[PDB]
Amino acid sequence: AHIHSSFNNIIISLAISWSSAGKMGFRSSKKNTPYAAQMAAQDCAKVAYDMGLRVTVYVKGPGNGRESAIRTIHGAGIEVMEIIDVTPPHNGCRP
Amino acid sequence: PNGKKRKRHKMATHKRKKRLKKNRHKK
RNA sequence: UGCAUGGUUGUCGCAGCUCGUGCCGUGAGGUGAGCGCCCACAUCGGUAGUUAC
RNA sequence: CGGGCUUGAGUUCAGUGGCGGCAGGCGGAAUUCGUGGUGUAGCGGUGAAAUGCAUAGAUAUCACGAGGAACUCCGAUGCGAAGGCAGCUUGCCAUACUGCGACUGACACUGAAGCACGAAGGCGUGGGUAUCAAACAGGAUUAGAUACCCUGGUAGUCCACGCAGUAAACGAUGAUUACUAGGAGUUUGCUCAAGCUUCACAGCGAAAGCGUUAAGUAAUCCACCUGGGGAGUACGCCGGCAACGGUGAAACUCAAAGGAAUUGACGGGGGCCCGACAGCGGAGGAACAUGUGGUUUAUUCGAUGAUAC
Ligand SMILES: [K+]
Ligand SMILES: [K+]
Repeated sequence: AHIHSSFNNIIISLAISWSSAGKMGFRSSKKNTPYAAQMAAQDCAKVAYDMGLRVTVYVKGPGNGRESAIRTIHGAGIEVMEIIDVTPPHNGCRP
Repeated sequence: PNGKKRKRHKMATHKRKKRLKKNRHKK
């Protein structure tokens, strides 16, 4: 269960299935909102629970809705076994 | 530290640096 | 001739307007007393009675 | 001129250092590309969008292979003549501070010419080339946008050697020596001495302010200034592949140009408070009444953003 977030969008991939705020319907000034992340999490969890697999979290980016997505994924079907942060730059490339 | 003192010096540097570019590649 | 005036008027639209001491500054400057009600409408209680009741 | 002295200066020894210089090795995170698993309706970006990538198979995600650049936390302090110096380790250098009962005996300071070093950007030859990114291209906003915002993108940014010699190269404060009050911290060597920064006596200053790291008191040498433009321009000369650097006028023109502080006014600078920002009925459309403006003929005169009509 990998949640890739940013300042503009939040997407979720389980592996098998994936979801995103843009796929759910939110376009601008709403993809980085608690509602859209939970909606995308529910959209992915509808197939996650109906898959025979019941997981660890790999949240990567900083954004508003990671908690909502994790809570929705735990509530629907399987439960979040462990939320291990994988947020990753020891003075690397110039931005 | 009035500020207008440096504006005249900045402005004449612009005229000097622009005047040389008009004939740089112009043989 | 209201761009010569008096007296009146409208706006600013208003909460801060003055009188003295000391002290600070080379200077331009800073910082104890005077001032911010009335009229009408409601209830009740004493006197008046016509061209009023 | 001829001798002496050790306090200045230097040499030796011991202790204590250090993002000081040069050179050789070693590293993990992130990130780029190529090749393969999973998987499919979008991703990205913005104030909102679009240009862009993507079902002849994206974003995401798991691997293998090939590379380039920068060194998170420590981390604010320390070093260097300055410019500057920060992953780990080693080698070779330089240098500083403190002391000795070791040495020599004024061997010192400064320094026009000259020489050396000297950020970034730039130039030449050979490598390399991931990110970012002048110029350039497209998309937006605007009356226009040759900009600010977004997407691409070549020099350059990296390495070696050689040019170039500039900066708000600033503490806008040259070097050396001696002396003169207190508070608050900090580092190292041990209450003491070096260094490191802000309040602050005397004094200085036009004031802001400086004040043992002076802009205080004094002495030595060097650099520079003599109102503002013209102008760091023109000519000549020297240097450089070029870019350009150095030296550096006059004619003419003006009565100013400036510094520090004070009171207002203003701010698409902030703060603190107190009232304009849910309902109802009109005007703006029609016909008349009325008052003005305009034109006409004599259409008396005045009132003309809010505050005339
Ligand atoms: K002071
Ligand atoms: K060249």
